[PDB]
Amino acid sequence: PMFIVNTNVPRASVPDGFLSELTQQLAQATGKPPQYIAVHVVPDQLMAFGGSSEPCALCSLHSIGKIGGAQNRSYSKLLCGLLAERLRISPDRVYINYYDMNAANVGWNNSTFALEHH
Amino acid sequence: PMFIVNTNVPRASVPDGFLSELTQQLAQATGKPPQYIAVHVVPDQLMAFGGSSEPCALCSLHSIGKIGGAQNRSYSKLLCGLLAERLRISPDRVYINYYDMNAANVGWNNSTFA
Amino acid sequence: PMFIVNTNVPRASVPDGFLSELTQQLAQATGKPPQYIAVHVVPDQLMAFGGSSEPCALCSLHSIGKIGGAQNRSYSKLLCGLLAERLRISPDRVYINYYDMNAANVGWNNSTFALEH
Ligand SMILES: CC(C)c1cn2nc(O)ccc2n1
Repeated sequence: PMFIVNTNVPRASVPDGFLSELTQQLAQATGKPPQYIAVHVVPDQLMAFGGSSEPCALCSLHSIGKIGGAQNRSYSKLLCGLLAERLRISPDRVYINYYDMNAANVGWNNSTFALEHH
Repeated sequence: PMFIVNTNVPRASVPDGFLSELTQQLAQATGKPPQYIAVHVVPDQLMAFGGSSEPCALCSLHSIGKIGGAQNRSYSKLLCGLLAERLRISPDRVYINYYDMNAANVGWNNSTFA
Repeated sequence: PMFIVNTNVPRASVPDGFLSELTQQLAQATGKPPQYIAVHVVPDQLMAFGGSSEPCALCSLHSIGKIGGAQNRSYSKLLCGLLAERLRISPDRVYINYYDMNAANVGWNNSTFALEH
């Protein structure tokens, strides 16, 4: 899985260990091994949410499976919680786009995760 | 709705008011209140379009619905016009990816829109 | 087509000619003329892969068509090879998300690529 956070919060406000915490929490949430979790945080961004430049975040979570109605609600509570606690961003100023990726559409290690057919 | 612009145009060339203009014009075009609109502009990027480093932009617009043939052509006219006028980027050096998001696949305020 | 690379490798480590090599090799790989190809490289990123901050890359390739099982495996070999050779990133610390875009969902030059209806 891949989690990306873009925010206008300053770099200095991103706590040390934040990427590690995201990695561990996402492994737990998705049930995927931590070795396959990638995290990316992009601070100091020029953005607005509802016309306002108060702290906000635009995020995406890509996963092969483990994406869906109830699961995404669970992910949203988890991730908004982390953004609010760690970056002090209000949950109502966060968007998270979820993407259920097909294995054949994810490249890794010179190939893709579609190793079964030709 | 959510609009992202990545461009190699320098930050100093982004005019005061640009995010607000994007917010207001996208609210108008999508039929959604300005409260719903998020915008994100990323200048000074290392990019090329057609192998050239002249001004260009790679963009995305995500919306729950309001995405389709005629609507997307209308968004493109609107957004290319703004990029050309405000950032001096030629329309034929802009790509915009449109995404029609399922409400269940958009998180906000501790839940999703489903 | 549009190819984006986000990486924690520093800007200074991106070699002269990298954007042009990506442009040309992607034109070759997808069978599309180079005029169509857009590339975007974002260094110095705060990212981790598998809980490690060793060099890694998160990438996307968007194309109208030319996306599929065997083709994507070919793109991955090409692109991981370039990231390994040029940026010294291990292929097993690279993810590439592939997107088969509908012509109606790609804007360009004041319109889209859906010009038929
Ligand atoms: C931010 C919040 C008021 C909000 C944003 N959106 N976007 C939609 O597309 C639909 C409902 C909605 N509520």
